[PDB]
Amino acid sequence: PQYFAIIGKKDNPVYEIEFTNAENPQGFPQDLKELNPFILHASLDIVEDLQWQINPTTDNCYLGKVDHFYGLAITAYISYSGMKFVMIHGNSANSSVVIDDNNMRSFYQEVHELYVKTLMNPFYKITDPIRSPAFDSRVRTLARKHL
Amino acid sequence: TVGPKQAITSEASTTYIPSRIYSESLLFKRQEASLSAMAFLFQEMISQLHRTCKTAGDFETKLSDYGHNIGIRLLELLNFRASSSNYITKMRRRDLKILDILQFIHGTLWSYLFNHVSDDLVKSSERDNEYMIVDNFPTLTQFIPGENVSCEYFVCGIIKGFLFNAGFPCGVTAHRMPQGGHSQRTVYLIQFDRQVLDREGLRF
Amino acid sequence: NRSQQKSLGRQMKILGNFQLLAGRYVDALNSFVDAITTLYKVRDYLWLGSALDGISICFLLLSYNSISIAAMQSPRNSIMSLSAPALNIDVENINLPLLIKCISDKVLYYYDLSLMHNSEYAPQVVYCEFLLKTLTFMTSCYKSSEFSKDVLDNIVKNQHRALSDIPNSPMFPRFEVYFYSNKLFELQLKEMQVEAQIKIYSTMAEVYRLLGYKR
Repeated sequence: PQYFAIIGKKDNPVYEIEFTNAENPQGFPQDLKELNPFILHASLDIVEDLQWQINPTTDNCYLGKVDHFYGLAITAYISYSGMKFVMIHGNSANSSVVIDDNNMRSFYQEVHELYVKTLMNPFYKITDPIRSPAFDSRVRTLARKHL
Repeated sequence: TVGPKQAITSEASTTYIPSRIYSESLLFKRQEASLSAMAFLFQEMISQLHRTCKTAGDFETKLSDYGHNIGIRLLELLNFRASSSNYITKMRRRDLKILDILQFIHGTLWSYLFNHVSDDLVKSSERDNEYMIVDNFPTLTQFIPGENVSCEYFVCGIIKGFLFNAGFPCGVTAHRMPQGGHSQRTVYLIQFDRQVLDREGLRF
Repeated sequence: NRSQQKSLGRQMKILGNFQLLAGRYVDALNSFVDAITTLYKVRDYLWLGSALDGISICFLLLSYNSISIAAMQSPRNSIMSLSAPALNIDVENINLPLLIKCISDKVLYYYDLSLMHNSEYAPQVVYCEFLLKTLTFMTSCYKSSEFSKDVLDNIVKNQHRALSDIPNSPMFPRFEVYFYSNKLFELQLKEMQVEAQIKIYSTMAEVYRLLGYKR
């Protein structure tokens, strides 16, 4: 299971979704209610640290797994307007994420495309939650096809 | 009813495909319109703001907010279309110095808003954090008498809206320096703050 | 056997190191008393602590296991405690470099980073000797693990190393590597005394506030 979020510049979320494998019909045992918002706000610190630097620990829009913490692989992405696309990776065992950078980088690219399609609405201003079910339908089909 | 400010939903991956409702191509088709129609909408903008405002200053800030609401849109659209959709792309530089986002403006923004590239772009010798962006002929506002400068703030309202949302907060004012054969030349100067500069003071 | 007498001499050497390091406390300002089991001079107990540290390091290297790296930590502790006052212990530094290059690999020549390299090497001895008999003393005979002092090892490392980073543009210690050395800090950690947990999370709050890592 994976918790996905898009966070504003003034530390607020515009999108949040949690999606799991169907074998575990309930997902993230006891971490979901308490741990997963807090470790994401913790990772916002180090994503804010690496946004301004030149040579990382190329092209600065994607970046790798940013930390590893209670066996959870936390993967980020930084848009052009400053939005941050932090999405974590859970499993009962340890998880490999770097092998999916052929696929998950593309996933971040077309969800960036979806966010640009959201932003081009003149009615939708920033610091608003993305209250659209069509956006949910596209991001869960992209979650299915980029598993 | 998907994302409120109240909770997060949990739904399984690899389930059924849901319905298809709305979609659109992000890449631009090449569309053209007359200069007269956009000039008419521009003077109607300035006429309504002349009608519903008292003095010059808050009129200028309201016009700059009008430009801001194009600029914060326009940043991600131009960078995403300069990176290249469903077609395989990647991700531009996402530039983070001061001296190359102004290069990005003078190259791509003015050649996107207008047919022509922006003319000159120089620094200030007398002081740092002051940058000159200059054209020779403003095609937004060529239809007003030249002694008023406040109607020229809309386009620099774009530029502040291009800059503050990109991570470099700043402030812009515009003046008219009648140099050479061009009677209207329209310098826009960009005043940054100290808190960005020492940031790139920290980065060697 | 020679192992039992060598282990007893190593225990007496560690006790001599801890006592002679504890002998040079409160700077010996006007300590001209009878001085039972002490020297109580200007720099005598620091030098005797250095000699006992060299003998303890030699005995622990000869006995090549949690007690081995305690003298390696105590040599840097003696060097730092003497360096709070005036100190010129380059001969003891050369003896520590020789013993640490014989056993471990030093590969460092920086001012006040050799102590951090020695502590990072000193964690590895307890890390290797973790898979052993769990109880070896009697004061922890009904304990659970040696994690209860394994956390005190790297917290006194973080306390002695995070103050080296003053805020400035040339920083001797980068924020990223000590943040990622605090990354693998979070072990099992659930059941422990509550005073230990409030103090150890107060130290993590202290180093994060001084680092600026606010969230």
